[PDB]
Amino acid sequence: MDMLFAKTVVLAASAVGAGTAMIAGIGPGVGQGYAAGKAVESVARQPEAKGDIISTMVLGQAVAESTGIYSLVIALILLYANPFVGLLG
Amino acid sequence: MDMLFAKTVVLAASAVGAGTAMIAGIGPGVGQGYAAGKAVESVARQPEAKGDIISTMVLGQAVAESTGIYSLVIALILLYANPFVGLLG
Amino acid sequence: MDMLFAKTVVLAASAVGAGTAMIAGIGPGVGQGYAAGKAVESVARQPEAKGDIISTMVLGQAVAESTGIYSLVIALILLYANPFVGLLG
Amino acid sequence: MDMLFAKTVVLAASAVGAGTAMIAGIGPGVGQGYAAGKAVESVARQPEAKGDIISTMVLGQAVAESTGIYSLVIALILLYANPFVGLLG
Amino acid sequence: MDMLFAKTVVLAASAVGAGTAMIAGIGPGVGQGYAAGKAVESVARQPEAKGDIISTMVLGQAVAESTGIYSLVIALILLYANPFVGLLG
Amino acid sequence: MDMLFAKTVVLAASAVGAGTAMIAGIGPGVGQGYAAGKAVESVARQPEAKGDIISTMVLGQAVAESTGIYSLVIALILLYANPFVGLLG
Amino acid sequence: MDMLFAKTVVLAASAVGAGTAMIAGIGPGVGQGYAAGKAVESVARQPEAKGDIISTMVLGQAVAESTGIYSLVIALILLYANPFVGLLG
Amino acid sequence: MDMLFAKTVVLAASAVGAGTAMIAGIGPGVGQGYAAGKAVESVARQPEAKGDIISTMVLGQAVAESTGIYSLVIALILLYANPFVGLLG
Amino acid sequence: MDMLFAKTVVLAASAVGAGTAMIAGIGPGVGQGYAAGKAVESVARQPEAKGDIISTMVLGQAVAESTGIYSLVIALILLYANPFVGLLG
Amino acid sequence: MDMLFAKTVVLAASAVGAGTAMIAGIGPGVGQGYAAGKAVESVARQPEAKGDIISTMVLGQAVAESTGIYSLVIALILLYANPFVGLLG
Amino acid sequence: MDMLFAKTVVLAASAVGAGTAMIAGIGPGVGQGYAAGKAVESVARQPEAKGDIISTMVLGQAVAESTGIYSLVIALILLYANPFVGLLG
Ligand SMILES: CCCCCCCCCO
Ligand SMILES: CCCCCCCCCO
Ligand SMILES: CCCCCCCCCO
Ligand SMILES: CCCCCCCCCO
Ligand SMILES: CCCCCCCCCO
Ligand SMILES: CCCCCCCCCO
Ligand SMILES: CCCCCCCCCO
Ligand SMILES: CCCCCCCCCO
Ligand SMILES: CCCCCCCCCO
Ligand SMILES: CCCCCCCCCO
Ligand SMILES: CCCCCCCCCO
Ligand code: NA
Ligand code: NA
Ligand code: NA
Ligand code: NA
Ligand code: NA
Ligand code: NA
Ligand code: NA
Ligand code: NA
Ligand code: NA
Ligand code: NA
Ligand code: NA
Repeated sequence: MDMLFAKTVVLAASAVGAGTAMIAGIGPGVGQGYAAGKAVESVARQPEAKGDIISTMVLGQAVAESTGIYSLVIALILLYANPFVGLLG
Repeated sequence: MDMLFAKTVVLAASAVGAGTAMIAGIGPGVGQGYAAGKAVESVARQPEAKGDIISTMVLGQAVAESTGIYSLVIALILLYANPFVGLLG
Repeated sequence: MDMLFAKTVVLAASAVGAGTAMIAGIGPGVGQGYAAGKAVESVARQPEAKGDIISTMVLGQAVAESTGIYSLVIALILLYANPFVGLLG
Repeated sequence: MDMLFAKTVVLAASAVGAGTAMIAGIGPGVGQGYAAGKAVESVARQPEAKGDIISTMVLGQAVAESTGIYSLVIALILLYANPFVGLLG
Repeated sequence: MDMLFAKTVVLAASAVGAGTAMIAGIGPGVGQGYAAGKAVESVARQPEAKGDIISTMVLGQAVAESTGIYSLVIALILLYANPFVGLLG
Repeated sequence: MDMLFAKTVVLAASAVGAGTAMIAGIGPGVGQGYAAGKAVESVARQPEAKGDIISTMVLGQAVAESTGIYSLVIALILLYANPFVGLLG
Repeated sequence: MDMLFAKTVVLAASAVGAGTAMIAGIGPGVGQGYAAGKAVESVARQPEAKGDIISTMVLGQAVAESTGIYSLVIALILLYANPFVGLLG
Repeated sequence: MDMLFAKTVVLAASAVGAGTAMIAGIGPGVGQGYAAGKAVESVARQPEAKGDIISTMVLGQAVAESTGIYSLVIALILLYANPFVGLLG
Repeated sequence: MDMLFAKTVVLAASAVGAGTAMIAGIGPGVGQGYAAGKAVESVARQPEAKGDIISTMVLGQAVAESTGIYSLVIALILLYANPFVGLLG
Repeated sequence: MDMLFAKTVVLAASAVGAGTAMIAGIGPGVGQGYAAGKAVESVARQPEAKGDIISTMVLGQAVAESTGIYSLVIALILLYANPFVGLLG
Repeated sequence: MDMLFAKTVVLAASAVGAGTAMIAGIGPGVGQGYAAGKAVESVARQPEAKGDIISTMVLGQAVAESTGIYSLVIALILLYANPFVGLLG
């Protein structure tokens, strides 16, 4: 095998892998949406607690965001800092 | 392998990868719909809090939108700013 | 590889990619249905709040529609404004 | 590659893509069913609001139907107005 | 490529595409079951509203059935009125 | 290509397609289970309404069964009345 | 193609198809579990209605079992009464 | 094709098929967990009905277990009583 | 085909099959977490029923664990007691 | 086939298999998050039961963690103690 | 097979495997979002228990984070400490 062929299938597999990793984004979208719903329900019934409601929503949502970020990082490594091309040959 | 062949499989893999990434869009759809439902339930029962209900719904939904945007960005990079073609040869 | 072969696998991959992106449509379907259910429950309870109920339902649903639209746009780019065929050769 | 071979894999890919896009139909099925359940619960407890209940159910369901329609349109384009065969050669 | 080979892979891809489209049937199954459950709960508590309960259940369920039908139609087109075989050659 | 080869890949694709279509069976299982749960909860509270509860459960479940039947029909067509083998040659 | 090769790929495809069909088993598992939960909750509050609770649970669960059985039947046909081997040559 | 090659792909497909069938195990896991949760909630509130609660939980869970068992049986047939190897020739 | 080639694809397929079977682990994770949540809610309200709450949680969870174990067993058979290698030639 | 080729496809299949097994991680994430939500709701309402709430949350979550661990173990066996390479030849 | 070819398919398989493992991220996103929702609802109703609410939310979420981390670790091993390349030859 020549080097152009080797890079070609390793990068092609990286494109597939990166796209697949992003499927994780489903999670934070569902979970954070739920938290948003509860915040909406709570500010209506407790206008006074708006400060706590929104800061608590944002903290909890930030935690729920993390695996979305992990997948994004894995995809950006595969696209822009690919660790396989350097191991070839 | 010649350069046309190399670009061909790297770009083909990119098309698949980009479409696969967009599957993440399921998430924000579900979550934001839920938040919308709670907003509807809350403005009915408390017309007096319409301002807070809608601003809270939009803030929380915007957070839930983020992984949908990440996947969109990954797909648009693969289609219009593909980082693999330049690494070839 | 000749140019006809190159276009053939890039476009074939684009057909698969476009179909795959549309899977995101599951999300808005679920979420918006939920918002619709809450709107139904609310207009039964408070017929006078019908204006706010329906305008709030539509606003929240529109937000939940966005990732469905993103996938539609990605699929239409792949079918009718394909960015790969021009990069070939 | 000859033209018959090129059309063959582009169309075969289109058949797979079209079937895959239809997976989105899961969404509206779930969401609209939920809305239906809420309408059933509401007309039982408020026979008087039947008109508003059913018109609100239909409006909200119609919105939830849209990504099902998008996938149907993408599938019908791939089967009956295929945009790839004309780009070949 | 000869015509028998071309028809063979286009039809094989159509078989896969048709089966894949039918995955959408999950949706109406879930949603309509939910509507059924609410109808059961409502006739028990409101025997007097049985007429409205059942007519409303059927209307709402019919709407939720549609994407199941779309997928069935796409599958039957691929099996019995295949649009690709005629484009070959 | 000879005729035995053509039948072989068309039928193999049909086996995969048929199995894939049956995935829809998830739907009715979930939805009808829910309706069953509501029927159980309702006969316990209101033993008198047992007739209406069970007839309403069966009607609603039957509707939810339909996409499971559609998939079964598509799979049985592919196995026992395959429409592709006759189109070959 | 010789007959041994033809049987080999048709049966291999059948093995994959049969395993894939069994994925439907997810559905009845979820739905029937739910019905079981409601039966547990109901016999605790209303020990008297135990007879109706359990007979209603079993009836509704049996209905929810059906698509599980359909997939099982499709898989057993593919394994023990395979309809493709006889169509070959 | 020689007999060793034929057995090789039929068995390889069987390994994939068996693994795929086990995906059904998701279902009973979800459903039975739900039933367990309801049993916990019920014995806390009704220590007196512990006998009925646990016997009802086990009966209902057993029913929900069945499609998990079906998939297990299909996988064990493919691994230890494979019906395809004997049909080869 | 030589024996090394035959073992290679049968074992490779076994690796894929074993990984696929483990997907079932999703189920017990969801269901048992639910039971855990109900146990938490119940010991808070009813500290005196702690004994029954925890023993009931563990029994019900153990049942929900079973399909997780089945998949583990299938995966360990494929890795450490593979039944296909011995059937080859 | 030479030994390098045999190890190559067996290990490549192992990488795919290991990645696939990790999909089970979805389950514990969902379930344990639910248990966490109930613990939060319970300590707010019953600060005095904090000890029991947290110990019960951890016990129940640990049980829900198990299939996540099983998949991790299968993946680490495939990566670091691969049982297939030794069976080759 | 030469060493460049062996490394190429083992690494390509590793890219796919790593992306697939990240699909687990869905789980913690859903579950932690739910816990966040409950924390929002609880601080609104009970501002004085803010300390316990947030510390309990973070503890429970951390537990739910673990399988997200496991998948991340498996993906980073495959990308930056790949255990297969060293086993080759
Ligand atoms: C998932 C990896 C895709 C790589 C395909 C390479 C095909 C090259 C054929 O010569
Ligand atoms: C899924 C990755 C698509 C790569 C297609 C490459 C096919 C080239 C065959 O010559
Ligand atoms: C998965 C993307 C489609 C792959 C197209 C390859 C067809 C060309 C085979 O020579
Ligand atoms: C996923 C679309 C399949 C396209 C495969 C075409 C293969 C042609 C074989 O000559
Ligand atoms: C789903 C598409 C199947 C295509 C099978 C092509 C077989 C090529 C054999 O020459
Ligand atoms: C995925 C659909 C089955 C493809 C059957 C192709 C078998 C032909 C190999 O020569
Ligand atoms: C799902 C497709 C299984 C059929 C594989 C055919 C293998 C033949 C290789 O020559
Ligand atoms: C799904 C299992 C298919 C096994 C394909 C065997 C390929 C052998 C190539 O000569
Ligand atoms: C599903 C397991 C794939 C097995 C691939 C065998 C390919 C051997 C190449 O000579
Ligand atoms: C999914 C299993 C990966 C097997 C890849 C083996 C490729 C060998 C072709 O030269
Ligand atoms: C998913 C693993 C992809 C297989 C990489 C090897 C195929 C390209 C070399 O022919
Ligand atoms: Na997180
Ligand atoms: Na987000
Ligand atoms: Na959106
Ligand atoms: Na919509
Ligand atoms: Na519809
Ligand atoms: Na139906
Ligand atoms: Na059924
Ligand atoms: Na069952
Ligand atoms: Na079980
Ligand atoms: Na467990
Ligand atoms: Na965890």
